[PDB]
Amino acid sequence: TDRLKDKVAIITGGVAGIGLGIAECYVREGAKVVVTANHNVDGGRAAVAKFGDDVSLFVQQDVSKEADWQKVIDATIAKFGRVDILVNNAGIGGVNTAIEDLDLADWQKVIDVNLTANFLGEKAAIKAMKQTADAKGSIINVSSVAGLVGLPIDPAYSASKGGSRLLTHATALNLAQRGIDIRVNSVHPGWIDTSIIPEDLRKQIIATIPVGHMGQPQDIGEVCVYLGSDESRFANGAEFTVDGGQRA
Amino acid sequence: TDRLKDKVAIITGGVAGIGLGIAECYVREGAKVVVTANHNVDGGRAAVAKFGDDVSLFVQQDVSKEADWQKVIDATIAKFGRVDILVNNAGIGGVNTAIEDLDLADWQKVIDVNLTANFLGEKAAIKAMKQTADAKGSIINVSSVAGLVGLPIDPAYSASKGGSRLLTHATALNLAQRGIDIRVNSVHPGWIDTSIIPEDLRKQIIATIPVGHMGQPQDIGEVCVYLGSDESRFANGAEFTVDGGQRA
Amino acid sequence: TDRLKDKVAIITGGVAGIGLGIAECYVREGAKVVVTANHNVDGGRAAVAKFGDDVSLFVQQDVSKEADWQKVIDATIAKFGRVDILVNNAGIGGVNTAIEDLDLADWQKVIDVNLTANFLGEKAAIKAMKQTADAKGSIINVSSVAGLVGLPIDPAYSASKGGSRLLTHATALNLAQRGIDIRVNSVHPGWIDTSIIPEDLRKQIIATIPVGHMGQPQDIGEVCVYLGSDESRFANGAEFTVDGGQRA
Amino acid sequence: TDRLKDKVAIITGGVAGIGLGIAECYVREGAKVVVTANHNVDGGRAAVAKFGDDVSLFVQQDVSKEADWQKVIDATIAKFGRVDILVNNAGIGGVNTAIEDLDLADWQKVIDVNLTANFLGEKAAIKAMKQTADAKGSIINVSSVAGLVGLPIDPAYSASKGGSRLLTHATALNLAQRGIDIRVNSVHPGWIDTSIIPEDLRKQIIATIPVGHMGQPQDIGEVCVYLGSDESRFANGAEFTVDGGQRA
Repeated sequence: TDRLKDKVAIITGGVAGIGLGIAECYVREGAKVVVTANHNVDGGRAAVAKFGDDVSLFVQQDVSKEADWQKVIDATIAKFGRVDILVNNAGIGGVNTAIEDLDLADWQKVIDVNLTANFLGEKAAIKAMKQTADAKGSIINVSSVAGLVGLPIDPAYSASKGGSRLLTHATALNLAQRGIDIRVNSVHPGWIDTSIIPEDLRKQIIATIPVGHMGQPQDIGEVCVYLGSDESRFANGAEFTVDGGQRA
Repeated sequence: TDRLKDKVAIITGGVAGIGLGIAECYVREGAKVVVTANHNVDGGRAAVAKFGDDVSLFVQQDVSKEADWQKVIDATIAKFGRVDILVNNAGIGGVNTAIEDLDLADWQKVIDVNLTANFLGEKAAIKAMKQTADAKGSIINVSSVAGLVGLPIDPAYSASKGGSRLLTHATALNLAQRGIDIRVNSVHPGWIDTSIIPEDLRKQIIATIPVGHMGQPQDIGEVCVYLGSDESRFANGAEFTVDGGQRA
Repeated sequence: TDRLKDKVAIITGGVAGIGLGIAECYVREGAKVVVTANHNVDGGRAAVAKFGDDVSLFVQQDVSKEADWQKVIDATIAKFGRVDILVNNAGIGGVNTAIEDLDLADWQKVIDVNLTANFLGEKAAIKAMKQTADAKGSIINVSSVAGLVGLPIDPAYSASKGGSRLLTHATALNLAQRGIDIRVNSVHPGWIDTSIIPEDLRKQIIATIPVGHMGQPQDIGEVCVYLGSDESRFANGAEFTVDGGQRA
Repeated sequence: TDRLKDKVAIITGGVAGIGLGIAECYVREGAKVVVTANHNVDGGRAAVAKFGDDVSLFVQQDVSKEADWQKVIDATIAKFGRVDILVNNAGIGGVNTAIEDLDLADWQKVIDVNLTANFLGEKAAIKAMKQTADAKGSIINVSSVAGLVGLPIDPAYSASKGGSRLLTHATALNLAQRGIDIRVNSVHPGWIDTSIIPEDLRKQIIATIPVGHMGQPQDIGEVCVYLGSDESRFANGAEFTVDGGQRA
C-alpha cells in the first residue's frame, strides 16, 4: 500500500534540507510533488531528475509574495490537475542579536516569510482544494522547535513561530465551522542535520538534545506522510513535535 | 506494508474500543500483539480468533496490580520471545460528581488505574526491552484530551491524565539521559465512538467537536503505528493529539 | 497603597476599556501614567482631567508607527523624566470572515497593530530604561486568550496574539542573557465588559465563561500593578491569565 | 488598606522556606494564618511566636492524611471562625533515580504527597468555605518548575506536578459550573534561595536560571497575596509562574 497514492502535494522550500526529505517521503508513498524554492532553481532541477518529471515539478516561488502563490497553484493544477496537500515548509532562521538593536526591516522580513507566507499559502491551497479536490485536503505548517542554538532569544523568529502555531489552530477551526473537510496541523522539527555549523555550536547544539544527536530530514518527512494521508482524518488543529525530546 | 514487521507489542485494554483498534492496525502492519483486559475475557478470545494464534495472545490483566504486569511480561516472552512496544491504553472513567463529594477511594482507584498503572507498565516494559530487545523500544501512553484541558465532570480523570502526560516527558528524558534508546510518547484521543449512548448526550458531545463527529478506534491505531515503528525514531517525550479539533 | 510609588508608566490604548482600567489602578497606586490613543483625544482628556494634570499625561499614538514610539517616549521623559513600565495594551480585532477570503491588507493591519507594535514598543522602552532608569524596568504585553487557543472568527488576531506570546518569552530571555534587569511578561484577558453590545451576543459570550459573567477592566489592572511593581521582580517571561476560567 | 484584611488562610508546609515566605506576606497583609508541618514542629511554634498567636496558629499535619485535614479544618474554625484561603504548599522534591529502578512504594509516596494531598486539601477547604465563608474562597496549588536541577527526569515528581495542574483546572471548573465562587489556581516557584548549599550545587542551579540568580521566599508570597485577595476575582483555573524565566 502506498500511503499517498494519487495525492498531489505542494512543498515549499522543497529542494533542500528538510523540505527535500519531505519530498522524498512523499514521492516514495506515491504522491505527486510540486517542490518550490526562491533562489535554488538548480536544486529544483536535481529533485525533478531524482524523482522523475512525471511525478515531480519545480516552480520558482517567493513565499512572501501573494502573486507567486497563484503562480504555483496554477502551475500545479496545469501539471497535475489538482491540489490535495500543502506543506508550508519554507522559512528563514533565527539570529542572536539584541532585541533593542533589531531593525524593523529585519523583523518584518522574518514575519513576512515565517508567518504571513503561511497565511497566504493556506488561503491559496484552500481555494484550490475547494476548486479541484471536492473541498478536501490537508495543510501542514512546519516550524522548528528551535531555530537558534540555546535560548530562543530571537524575538522575530520566536514570534513568527508562535504566530504560525495559533494560525494553524484558528484556520483548522475557521474551516471546520463551515463544514469544510480541510485539516490544518503544525509540525515542529527540533534540530535536523542539514547545514553545517561551527563546532562550538554543533557540539553546543547536541548538548541540548536529550537523545544525543540530531534528526535526519526524513524524520520530518515521515510525520508529514501521516498528516498528508487519510490516516490522520481526525487529526486537526494539532501540533506534531519531532525533536529528540528537545522541549520535553 | 509491514510497517511493524516482527515487532512484538503489548496493548493493555486491547480487546475492545480504542485498544482493539490499535491492535487491528498493529496486526495489519505485521506486528505480533498481546492484548490484555481485566474483565472482558470473552472479548479477548474473540480478538485472538479474529487475528490468529500465530500473531496474537490474550492475557487477563488488572493494570493496577504490579504482579499482573510481571504476568503479562512472562506470557509475552514465552509466546513471542521479546517485547518491542508497550501501549498503555487501559483506563477507566471515574465518578461523575461534585469534587468535594468525591470519596478518596474513588479518587484513588482512578489514580491507580490511569496513572500508577502507566508507571508500573513503563518499568516492566523497560526491563523486558533491555533484556530481550537490546534496550530498544517504544512506549506509548494513551492519555486523553482531558490530560490537556480540564474535564469538569471528572477531575480525578483529568488529574490522572495530566499526570500520565508529564510521566511521559519524565520517562523519555530519564531514559534518554542514560543513552537508552527507549522512546516514550503520549497520544491524546478526543471523542471516539465506541459505545451506545443516549441521543441527548451524543448531541452534547458532538457540539464540542469542531468537525462535528466522533473519531473511530483506527484513528488512534494509525498514530500508534507511526509511534511504534522506526519511522518516529526522533519523536520522544512528545504529545500526539487526535481529537478532530476539540482542544484547538 | 503606593504599590507603584514613583514609577512612570506608558500605557497604550490607555483611555478606554481595559487600558483605562489599567491606568486607573496605576494612578491609584502612585504611578505617573502616560496614556495613549490613536483616535480618542476626547477619551484622553477625560482621563487627564480625572487623574489630575501632574500625575497623568495624554499623547496621541499609532502603535504601528515607529516614529510615534519616539514621540511618546520623548514626551514621557519630557513630562516625568523617566520610563519604568510599558504596558502594550493597544490592539485591534480584525474582519470576522472566512480564512480563504481574508484580504492581505486586513491580515497585515492586525499583525502591525497587535504584534509588530509590541516589538516596536519593546525596543523603544528598553532604550528609555537603559538610559533613564539604570536599565531596570517592566514590560507587560497584553495579549489575550486568543493567543493561547484559536479564535475561529479571527485567525489574524489569533496569529498575532500567539506571536505576542512568544515575543514575550524571547524578549525576556534576550535581555536576561545580557544581564539586563528588564522584565517582560504577558497578560491574557478573557472577556472583559467594555462595549455595550446586544443581549443575544452577550448571552452567548457569557455561555463560554465558566463563572457566568464577563470580567471588569480593573481586573486586568490589578494583575498589571503586580507585574509593574517590584513585588514581581522574579516574575519573568511568564504568562498571566485572567479569564474567568475561559481556557481552563 | 491591608490586602488580605480579615481573611483566614491555611498554609501547608508553612513554617519554613517558601511556605514561611507566603505566611509572612499574608500576615503583613492583615490575614490570619494557620501554618502546618509534618515533622517540623519546632519551626511551627517559632512561626506562631514570631507572628503572634492572635493572628496565627500552628497545627501538626501530614497532608497525605485525610484525618489530619479534618484536624486542621477543625482547629482553624475553632480558632479563627472561618476559612477563606487554602495554600497547598506541602511537597517533596525529586530524585535522579532511574525510572526502571523506582520502587512502587517510593512512587506512591510522592503521588500521595504531591498530588493526592492537593485533592484532599481542596476537598476539605471547599467544605469549610461553603460552611463558614458563604461558599467564597481561594485555593492555591503550589508546585515548583523543577523538582531537580537538570532535565525533569523524576517520573513521580513530574507526574504529580502534571496531575496537580489538571486537578487545578478541573476543580475550578467543577465548582464554577455549580455557581460556586471558590477559585482554584496554581503557582509555580522557580529556584528559591532557602538553605545553605555547596557552591558547586549553587552554580549548577543558577546555570538554569536566565536572570542569573535564585528568588526569595517573599517573591512567592506576593503572587499568593494577589491570588488570595479579591484583586484576582476573575482569575481562575490559571497558572502563575514566578521563576526568573526558568521555563520561558
